[PDB]
Amino acid sequence: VLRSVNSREPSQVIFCNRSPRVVLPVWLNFDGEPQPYPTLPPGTGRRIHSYRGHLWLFRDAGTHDGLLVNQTELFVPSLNVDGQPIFANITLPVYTLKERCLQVVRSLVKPENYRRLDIVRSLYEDLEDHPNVQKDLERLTQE
Amino acid sequence: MDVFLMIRRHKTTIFTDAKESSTVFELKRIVEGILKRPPDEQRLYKDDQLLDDGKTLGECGFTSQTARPQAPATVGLAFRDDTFEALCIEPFSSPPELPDVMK
Amino acid sequence: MMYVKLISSDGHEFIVKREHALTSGTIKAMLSNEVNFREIPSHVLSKVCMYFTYKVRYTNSSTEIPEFPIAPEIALELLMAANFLDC
Ligand SMILES: Cc1cc([C@H](C(=O)N2C[C@H](O)C[C@H]2C(=O)NOc2ccc(-c3scnc3C)cc2)C(C)C)on1
Repeated sequence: VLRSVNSREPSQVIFCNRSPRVVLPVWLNFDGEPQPYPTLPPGTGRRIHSYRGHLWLFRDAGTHDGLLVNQTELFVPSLNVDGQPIFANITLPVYTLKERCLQVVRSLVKPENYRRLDIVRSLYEDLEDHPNVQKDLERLTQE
Repeated sequence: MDVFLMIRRHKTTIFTDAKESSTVFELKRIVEGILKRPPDEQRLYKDDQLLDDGKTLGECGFTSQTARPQAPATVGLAFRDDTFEALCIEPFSSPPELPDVMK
Repeated sequence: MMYVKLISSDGHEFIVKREHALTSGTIKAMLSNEVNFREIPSHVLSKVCMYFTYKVRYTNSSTEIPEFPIAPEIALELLMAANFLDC
């Protein structure tokens, strides 16, 4: 389901990192493969050349922790109306406490040592389940 | 702007929000509904400095950028029935030492 | 504004709006107006009540959303709380 239309009609888009995370913007290419692009430092914005009907998602460049773009999971550059570039506002999502806790423990603990903590084997698994873009793309294909 | 607060007397901690331009007296009204002591029986401290009722919370340095939902600013409460008690805010628990593998 | 009392393992009485504590299903469950937590200490349950405020404020917000801060020393026990509370 998830791949960029090769519409061949360009669209001037502003990636606006409105998050404390270093952002990795990810174009879904014509085969539906996630192709990474140059990372945005936090609170910075760049005006980029993309195409209508193309598909974009954004992740933490260091942990692939999932971010939002204009409130939602996926971004599709529309037509620039009045020569006014379209805005991709990349914010942090309201992570669950469990997911935010996981992020923070992962960020401190080397993956090897996850097994070397005093927590239920249920939570080791939750720790090892690093956010994956591919697994998420797979997850999102279904109804 | 909105401001988010822990109003704290001894063990009791109270999470509440208000606007920067709301007053310290409106904050004493909040405690009245909850703890059933009138505003004249209360004394509000910012770090043990007594606060004037007439003053707005933005005047007292409780801004949106200090009193955040994720990191609310503490407000100390003292009750009266002859004189006002010493501010005694009982501290939260001590986090144990980091396991070797988080250091 | 209906409030609720969340007593921790060390007797700390946390008072939070009712509509902020039905963020946690586990609490939503226990209620559906004091609630004791024999296993959750106050240096944790403090931080949980901050999340509650954090979630009610920033969920469905067009505004920039800031990090939820978690200090290394609380991380392992706060995760175990998060999971028990379904939030
Ligand atoms: C015709 C046609 C052309 C294309 C692709 C293409 O040029 N694309 C795909 C997206 O629309 C962005 C744009 C791009 O890659 N433009 O160049 C950019 C270079 C850097 C950035 C970024 S993202 C963050 N930092 C920068 C500077 C953005 C665009 C080719 C890769 C095949 O698809 N149909």
